Amino acid sequence: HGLPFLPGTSFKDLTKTAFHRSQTLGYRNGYAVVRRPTVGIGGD
Amino acid sequence: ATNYSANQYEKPFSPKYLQNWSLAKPTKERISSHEGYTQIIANDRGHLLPSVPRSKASPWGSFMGTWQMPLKVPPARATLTSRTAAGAASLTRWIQKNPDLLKASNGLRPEIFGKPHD
Amino acid sequence: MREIVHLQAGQCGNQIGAKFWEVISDEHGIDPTGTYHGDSDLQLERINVYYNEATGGKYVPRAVLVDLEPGTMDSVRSGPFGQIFRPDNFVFGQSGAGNNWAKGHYTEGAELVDSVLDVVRKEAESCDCLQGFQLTHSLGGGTGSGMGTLLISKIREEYPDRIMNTFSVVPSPKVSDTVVEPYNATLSVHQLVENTDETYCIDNEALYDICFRTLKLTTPTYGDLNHLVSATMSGVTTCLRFPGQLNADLRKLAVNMVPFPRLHFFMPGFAPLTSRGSQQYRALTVPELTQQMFDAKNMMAACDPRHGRYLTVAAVFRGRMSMKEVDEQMLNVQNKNSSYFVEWIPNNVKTAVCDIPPRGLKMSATFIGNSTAIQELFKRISEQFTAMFRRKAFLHWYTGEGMDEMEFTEAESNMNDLVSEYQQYQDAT
Amino acid sequence: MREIVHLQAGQCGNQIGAKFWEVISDEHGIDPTGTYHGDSDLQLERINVYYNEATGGKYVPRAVLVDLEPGTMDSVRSGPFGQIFRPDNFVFGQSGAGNNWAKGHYTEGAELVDSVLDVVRKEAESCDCLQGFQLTHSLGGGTGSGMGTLLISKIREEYPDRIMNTFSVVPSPKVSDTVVEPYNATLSVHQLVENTDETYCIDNEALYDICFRTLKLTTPTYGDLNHLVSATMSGVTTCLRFPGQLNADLRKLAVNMVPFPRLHFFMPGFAPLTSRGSQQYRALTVPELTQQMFDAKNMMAACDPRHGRYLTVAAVFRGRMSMKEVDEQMLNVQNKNSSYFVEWIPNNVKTAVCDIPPRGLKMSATFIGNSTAIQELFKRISEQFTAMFRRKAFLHWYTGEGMDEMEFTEAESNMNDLVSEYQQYQ
Amino acid sequence: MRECISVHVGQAGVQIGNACWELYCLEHGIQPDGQMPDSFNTFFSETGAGKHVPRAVFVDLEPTVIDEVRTGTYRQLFHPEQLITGKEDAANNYARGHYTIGKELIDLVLDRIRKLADQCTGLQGFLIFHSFGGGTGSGFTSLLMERLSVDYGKKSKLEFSIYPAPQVSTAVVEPYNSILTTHTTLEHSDCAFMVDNEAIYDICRRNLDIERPTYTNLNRLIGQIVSSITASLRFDGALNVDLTEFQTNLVPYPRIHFPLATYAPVISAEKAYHEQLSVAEITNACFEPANQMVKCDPRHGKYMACCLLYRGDVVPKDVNAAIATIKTKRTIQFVDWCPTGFKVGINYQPPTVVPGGDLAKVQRAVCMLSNTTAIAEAWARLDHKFDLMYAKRAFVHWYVGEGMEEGEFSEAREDMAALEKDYEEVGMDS
Amino acid sequence: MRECISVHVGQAGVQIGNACWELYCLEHGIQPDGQMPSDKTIGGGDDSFNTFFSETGAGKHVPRAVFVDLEPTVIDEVRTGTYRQLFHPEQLITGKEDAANNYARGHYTIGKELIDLVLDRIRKLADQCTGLQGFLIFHSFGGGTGSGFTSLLMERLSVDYGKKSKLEFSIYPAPQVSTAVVEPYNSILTTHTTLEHSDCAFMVDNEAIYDICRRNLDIERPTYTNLNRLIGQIVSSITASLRFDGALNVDLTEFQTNLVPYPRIHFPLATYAPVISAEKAYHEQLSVAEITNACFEPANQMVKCDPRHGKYMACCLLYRGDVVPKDVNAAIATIKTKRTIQFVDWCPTGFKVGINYQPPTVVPGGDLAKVQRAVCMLSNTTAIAEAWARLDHKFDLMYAKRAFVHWYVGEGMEEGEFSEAREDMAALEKDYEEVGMDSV
Ligand SMILES: Nc1nc2c(ncn2[C@@H]2O[C@H](COP(=O)(O)OP(=O)(O)OP(=O)(O)O)[C@@H](O)[C@H]2O)c(=O)[nH]1
Ligand SMILES: Nc1nc2c(ncn2[C@@H]2O[C@H](COP(=O)(O)OP(=O)(O)OP(=O)(O)O)[C@@H](O)[C@H]2O)c(=O)[nH]1
Ligand SMILES: Nc1nc2c(ncn2[C@@H]2O[C@H](COP(=O)(O)OP(=O)(O)O)[C@@H](O)[C@H]2O)c(=O)[nH]1
Ligand SMILES: Nc1nc2c(ncn2[C@@H]2O[C@H](COP(=O)(O)OP(=O)(O)O)[C@@H](O)[C@H]2O)c(=O)[nH]1
Ligand SMILES: [Mg+2]
Ligand SMILES: [Mg+2]
Repeated sequence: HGLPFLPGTSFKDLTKTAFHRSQTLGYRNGYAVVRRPTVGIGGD
Repeated sequence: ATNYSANQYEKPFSPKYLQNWSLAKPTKERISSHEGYTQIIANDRGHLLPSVPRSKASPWGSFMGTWQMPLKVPPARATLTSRTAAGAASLTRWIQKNPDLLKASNGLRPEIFGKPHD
Repeated sequence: MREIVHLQAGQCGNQIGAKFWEVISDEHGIDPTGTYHGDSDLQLERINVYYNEATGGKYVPRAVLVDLEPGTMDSVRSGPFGQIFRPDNFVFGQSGAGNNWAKGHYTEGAELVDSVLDVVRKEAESCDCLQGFQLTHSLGGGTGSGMGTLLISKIREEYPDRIMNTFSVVPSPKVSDTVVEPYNATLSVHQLVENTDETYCIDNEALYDICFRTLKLTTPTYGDLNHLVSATMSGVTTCLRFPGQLNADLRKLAVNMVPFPRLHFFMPGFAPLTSRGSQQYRALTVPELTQQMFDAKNMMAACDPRHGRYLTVAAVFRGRMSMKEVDEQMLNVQNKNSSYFVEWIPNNVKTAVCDIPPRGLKMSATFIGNSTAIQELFKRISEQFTAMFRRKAFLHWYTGEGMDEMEFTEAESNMNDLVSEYQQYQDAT
Repeated sequence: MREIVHLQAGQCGNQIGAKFWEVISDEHGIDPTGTYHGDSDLQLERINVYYNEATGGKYVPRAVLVDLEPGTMDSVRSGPFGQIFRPDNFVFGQSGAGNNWAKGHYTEGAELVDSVLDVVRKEAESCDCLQGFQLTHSLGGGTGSGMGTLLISKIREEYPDRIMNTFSVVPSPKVSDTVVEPYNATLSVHQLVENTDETYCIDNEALYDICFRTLKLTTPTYGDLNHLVSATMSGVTTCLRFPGQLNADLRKLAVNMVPFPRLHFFMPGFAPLTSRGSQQYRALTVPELTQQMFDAKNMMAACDPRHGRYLTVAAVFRGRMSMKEVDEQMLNVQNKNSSYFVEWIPNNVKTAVCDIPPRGLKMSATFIGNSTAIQELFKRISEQFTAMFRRKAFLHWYTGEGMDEMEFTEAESNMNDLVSEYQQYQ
Repeated sequence: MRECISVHVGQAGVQIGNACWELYCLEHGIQPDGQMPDSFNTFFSETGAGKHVPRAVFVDLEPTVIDEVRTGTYRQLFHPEQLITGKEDAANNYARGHYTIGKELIDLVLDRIRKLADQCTGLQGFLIFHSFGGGTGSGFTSLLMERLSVDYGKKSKLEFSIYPAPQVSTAVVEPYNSILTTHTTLEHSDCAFMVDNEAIYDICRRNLDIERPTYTNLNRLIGQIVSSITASLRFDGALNVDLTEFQTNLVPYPRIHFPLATYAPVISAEKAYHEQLSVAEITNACFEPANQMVKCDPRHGKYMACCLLYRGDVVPKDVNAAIATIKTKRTIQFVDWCPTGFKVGINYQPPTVVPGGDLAKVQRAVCMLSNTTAIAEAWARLDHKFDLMYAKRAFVHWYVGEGMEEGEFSEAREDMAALEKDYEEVGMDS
Repeated sequence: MRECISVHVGQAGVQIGNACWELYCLEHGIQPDGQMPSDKTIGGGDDSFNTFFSETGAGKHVPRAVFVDLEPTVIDEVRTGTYRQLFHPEQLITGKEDAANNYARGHYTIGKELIDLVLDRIRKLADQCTGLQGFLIFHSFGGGTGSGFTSLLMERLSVDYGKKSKLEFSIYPAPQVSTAVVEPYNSILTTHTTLEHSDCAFMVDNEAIYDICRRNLDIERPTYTNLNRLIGQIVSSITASLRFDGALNVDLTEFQTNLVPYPRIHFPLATYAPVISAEKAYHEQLSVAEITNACFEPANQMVKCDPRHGKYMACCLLYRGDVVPKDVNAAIATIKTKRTIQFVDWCPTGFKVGINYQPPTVVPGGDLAKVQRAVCMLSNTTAIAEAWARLDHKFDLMYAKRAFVHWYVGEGMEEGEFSEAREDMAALEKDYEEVGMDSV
């Protein structure tokens, strides 16, 4: 904690087990539909 | 019928953009102009007139069935590059000797792009 | 003092008319029964442009609803604002049109045009200084096109100096909602070109495309496409109703718009239309109205103005703004884009500024463009018309009520000469 | 006033271009939502270079995120900064490229070029005085290299005197992350020769040789390798955004770098990166930023300048340092080690001092160097093209879109000329 | 106002009108004793005793079909003179049903229609239900449509008919009747939607899983097509379609008035669970030849016109997008001279499930009425089997000896031998 | 988007489809009756399943698969099994009488009888996809409907669909063991007539997968259920860059452009490295470079031909789990330095890498271990030129005396198609020769 945003200040979160991805950008009748992100990566 | 072009809005009506992943009917990009009064080419009850030059083609549209489709159907893509001349000649003859497949309504629209190695 | 009489024909005209009168009643604070319930005092000053006053403070509209059967005006009465229309302003018949221009024009519509003319003459001789008439109709049906053009001809033979203004739902290029459209479309364009002063062209593919890529409605309905049409319908007549710093009525728009008498078909657009949840990504200023009025994927017309040349352009603004910004942008777009603007007209854009923005917004703007790239509409209709007409495709239905055979001929020659007239003024030096 | 409109193409561009807006936003005090929560007034004074204004006191980048299939932009949208982008800026098709250049250049990209050039034309004309564009893309791929060259081609014909930068990711010398690399990369350097103002070369092993050897990261993801690309995308463009005792915009580094117009491939670097336990051991002075800009192992380009001659040099500094000491070291490295400097330019080094350091840092330093040791990047792609091409290897995937065979001949030979155009000066 | 007078002729007319009228009572509130426990006016007419009585006329020449109606559940609903019976049937004979037996009963049906036309204010037109194969469905029905024209004029005369099937048939002498009635109604009829019993047998076997169906499983499917044609005169809609709208958009020539019929989302209640039934899924399945209602294949001919009747929870853009996918396929091919093609109609009231029925409870539906050149085999196969027996003068003595000159076999075979060339030349290019 | 239409054909294709679709239901949240356990979020939580599963209005997910057969006894335990409610009933097509190890019965007589019914069903599943990547074909060369009707599936796909990408997995016939006697007539005639019509074609044979289950896993006597479980872990790793979050994404289009250099040569070979047992992962650390070396090992290969006999024309590595993008590089650079692997002269680049974050899934009661990293591989080699030479051997054997040829001549098929589809293959044996020569 308390770190600044520098090239060596990112650490993993090893207690995460689902990395699913969602369909935000997509099509429709013919239209490129881009809808609001309800969930993140993994269903959260 | 003839497809046409919504001039600004042809991209929603592109055929792959309406979830139709196969060969489709092309559209008319440019509409040609004419003037005057149009001659009535056909008399009453829909007969074509005698001296109007009728087309050579069949009246009923050329749908190739299953038991009508030729045996040993040629491929859809055939690029001739990186081939011997005789093998590429056999591929083009395979495409050539089936004029009834390439002319149908549901016919094979092939690809012959490139030149084989001499 | 500058009254405007409304005429709705066909089922398209009736539904568009119901939504438009709902819009005006919202704007002037008239509740669904007829009593004023407004906030300001500007809402009540020039209410007589649309609303006749009855006893007891009720405001009845100046509209005439016409149909050939009452199957649509049952649905108009059963709506929210069906109780404000007068019962006598509904004209109906006993038998339908049947998508037949001949039954709309000669057989069935002739016995009904007398009653409609009686009603509209009664509304027109109650205006202190009438300005003109609006007709909202569809060029695909039989009541809207046939009887509508019969009404336009018999109005413009009797009141020949007033303004005639039509909002026409011309046929769409991809999908046609009637097999026998281009006969009716040709035979109505041939009448509009003689007997209207202004005609705005509306296409449903254009309305669908705006309600999907710009408003981002997942399931739009006709109750939203009519809202778009009404919101650009009541934006060309604001300066008759509200104050401003540069007023412009319909006569002034016609005068600055049409340079030759046969060339009066226009392409509309509406500026501050913005998405559902993308309101926090977009500012609302005058350049952000200009770059969206003039965007070619914003027209309500399904014709690209980049194929041709803007003969004239009009912009009608609503809100409290700056004349330097308004005139700066209407000069700036002309100088930056100079292959889509003709040169024998040196300035092309007419600007009007009204004061009161629509109820909810800070600014608004409306655009009415007159281009020589609207001829693609007529060339496409001409080609489909000759394709069916050379073989007598559906011709017995039309011929069996006394229609001539030369009428299709003279209609297609007239539309083809109008096409050549557009192309001459595109290719002029 | 000096606006820069950003572009990013493909699954390399949308991974470089997502971290770059996470390094600029915190540099200027912008939350994940978009609002400004800063602690000064220099963080808002010159923010219009990159950030459009939105409504309610909220700021939106000028990113045009481009892809040929939107799978690799669903991950970008779901990050910690996915809501800051205007959703109309996302450009995407239905089916991709398959790491094929022609499908990206002629066939599938060309059906998507007219929807991109509506977006940039809506933003290039909403600037008070546009300075120039950018592009982050990879030459190895199919839509980075493929349509990303069609973008530069069809905007150099509409804005032909502005600035066009590219941060390339040209391929790698040991391990190649696509078999068909030398067809794509030869056919795309040939486009970049007559179509860019500047172009920086980035190899991904030179990014690996930092985070293992220097930064001491045991598990460096591409998060910590995109973070090195975006820490030199901001050094080149700082003197625009932050005041200086001596300034340098993008044009001035372009003027003082290219002696001839065919020679615009550079090699970046970034100085004050330090290992884990060695931060308490570090001396904190100015000549230890000149040690690590110029150290011949920390370029981001995998091309050692010991083989070559420095045609010109740049240097951009971040901090409140002294103008005697900055100019002293440029006299120092030029006059000890003077077998690596060309002779017909007597002072090769351009200097510049911004004043506002990166947060948490007391100083910082950035480098750009134009070499004859960068023509060896273009020799190696030639023999792996012309080994692969003389036996007609993968060509039916390319000629089957309708290409010519002599078009491969010139893109070989134009790249053979620039190999021997650079090679006069060594 | 906007009334419709149904006319049902024959056993195949009466037994369809027991499953059409079971639906209309139930779609509104009407009980099977006439009492309701105001959109019913297109089919019902209120008496001063509270009792709704339908606008219909049932005709038969045999008492054993209508005496089931007079004894069954709906015996209080029908007016006692709205059900007409003879004493001797026509016995698969055109001559008996047209001249000798049908003439003693034609002058009493036109008494009943004249009363039912005097109560409707705005009458849209008549509807006919008959069978080509029978004696009274083909002989008497061709005597109604001749006498309807001079007495009523330009009123719309729609008709539904059971066209003969390609392989199965009840009777032997069915090709003499199916030619002799097509020749004599060809100038006196407006539009003739046609189903045949064999293609509905192949839908109830395949779409629903009803092996061994019965006519009551077939009379209910036809009643869901008649209900979706007049669905816009009763329930509120967004694009109305009258009964006048059908002749003008599907009859390009006065000798060519034979469309086909398709009703798309016919599924069982064990498959409505498994699939979504959106607008594009049901539009694409109208044009599919496995779901047609005549055993003729539209891929082997050119389309001429179409008319789509959507019904339920539908939206205008999903109609517009789904049509434009049909216009792109290479298998739906149109004729040279028809560049527009379509007619659309959108209603709001979703379809009504009948107790004891077979179809699932659904939320959208499409009824398509398309006119095709592919029907040219259906007359040319029937022309073989008229010619095959008549070439050696078979069964003719059962036709000459009852009020019929023998020359009506040569002229009714000459005349339809022009109809085969008539279909051929309108699809030929220019 | 990113949809894929699976087409399974034959009893081999059905029994492989039952293995894969149990894996896909567990990999996402789907129960055996279609439903998820209730999504417990606002709106639609996770839409990752759209490549394989559709969704109705009610919350039921129906796969995008078509199961094809000509014998009724194979699909009738799909229709009355545990997963009988997952499949829409019309996706499972059966015949009434089977093809009986005849190519000719399955091509001209019985296959043409049933071709137009299943090309109406793949229209309906291909008009539900907003973006379709390409089909998948699952067959075996040995059987009648696995060779005959499958080869005619590809031919009528090329007419209707053009240059759409039609992948295929296959069970090439084994070198030593064999089910049947007439398999060389089947296997030659279908590689001749799918040759210009197929885009890519991965092969495994059952004898090699026998050598891994007995040896690497500790499961003596593997039934086809244990072989079909491993095939699903290759198809899942090909398609997990389409459903789960990745560092480098690979589509289904980047395999044809990176392993098929020449038009007649579309034959790559699959391999999957850490297939290990739960008694022998208690001892082994599975790093990123420890499982890279074991795709190049001739024991752990999944076909019964050694890559060391030939030259590596290209590679395609699929890394799946908890890996680093730097240790992928740190193993490929090592592999190139050995002289027991030999890349072909005209391929100096070689490789194609793919890195995916979601670790491979544990099936309850399955074979493998819960492993945290994994590698899949599709590599194209000149060492397949020894495989047709053991098929030219057993075609010309029984053809010089013309055994079994009467079972194909009277079954709707002329006899000159025998003596040209082995002459057609005779060029392919020299065509694999000239790409084995170095450019001197
Ligand atoms: N769809 C359907 N067709 C029927 C039904 N009843 C009879 N048919 C058809 O009717 C044909 C036989 O002629 P019918 O209509 O039954 O007899 P008819 O019209 O009374 O003629 P006659 O008995 O001689 O007076 C057969 O071909 C059947 O196809 C029915 O209930 N539903
Ligand atoms: N790898 C693998 N191969 C299988 C499996 N099941 C069957 N086979 C192969 O199946 C082949 C025999 O032909 P099948 O596919 O079973 O039969 P078919 O496709 O229905 O063709 P016909 O029986 O002739 O109608 C043999 O080559 C077996 O190797 C399986 O589950 N896994
Ligand atoms: N914009 C709009 N168009 C409509 C509406 N109702 C019908 N239409 C259009 O009207 C055309 C058919 O003409 P129609 O309304 O039937 O004319 P009518 O016979 O006079 O009623 C079609 O092109 C429809 O798109 C509506 O409410 N809004
Ligand atoms: N720096 C960086 N390089 C990448 C990344 N992903 C791929 N690359 C490189 O880009 C090339 C792959 O091309 P890619 O961008 O995936 O293809 P594209 O999507 O068609 O543009 C290879 O040379 C990779 O080494 C990334 O996230 N960061
Ligand atoms: Mg009877
Ligand atoms: Mg079998």
